Amino acid sequence: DQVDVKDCANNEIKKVMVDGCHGSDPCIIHRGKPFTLEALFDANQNTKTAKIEIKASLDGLEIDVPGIDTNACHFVKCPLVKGQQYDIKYTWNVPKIAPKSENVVVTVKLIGDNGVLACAIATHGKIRD
Repeated sequence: DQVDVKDCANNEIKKVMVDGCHGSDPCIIHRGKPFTLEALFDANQNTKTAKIEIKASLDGLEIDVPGIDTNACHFVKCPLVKGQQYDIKYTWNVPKIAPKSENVVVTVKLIGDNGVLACAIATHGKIRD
């Protein structure tokens, strides 16, 4: 089902869903497991390379989540031309370092060559082991 998130870009993402959480409900990310999220977004600019960015917050300590795809053109058809929409199905390998944080916030961000192609911010979130 789709999850609850607010595109921090500019209405770019048309809707981001994950195969596990329900959205409004809380999400339990088990560090070490692959969390997949598909985000549709209308390329806000023409670029030959795009990158996805997922950052998880620890209700206090903000961290960055590596082990991801630093080039979403592998799932989307790059160059993403401004005015077309793309659907990226990416497997976000959760880091085994993620500490059981009572509340976590994941940020999905796409970046082409002119700025951030899109963006997403999840609220209700929780990490477990």
